[PDB]
Amino acid sequence: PQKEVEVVEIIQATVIKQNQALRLRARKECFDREGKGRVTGEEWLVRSVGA
Amino acid sequence: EVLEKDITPLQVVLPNTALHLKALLDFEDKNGDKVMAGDEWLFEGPGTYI
Repeated sequence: PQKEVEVVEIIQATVIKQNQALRLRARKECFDREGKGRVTGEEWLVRSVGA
Repeated sequence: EVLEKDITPLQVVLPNTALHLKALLDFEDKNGDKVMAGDEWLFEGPGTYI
């Protein structure tokens, strides 16, 4: 724990079972796991199983 | 020397927001091109203004 950094929140990885997917909404212009540029508010879907 | 405005945190801007920076009095910026007495420009996204 440093003085120049702050823990905004603890984020528990969301479990994605098979035949399920997560709807992710980007809060800012950015990239994603695969490498697709996501603009603010553009909801996309991730189908990777696991956590 | 009187403390006009007391101790305060800095002004940080969110990635998807901007600041309406309006010059109150005539002055020259660090790059030094020109500024009117009442020009308005937009401080951009993620960063921190002085």
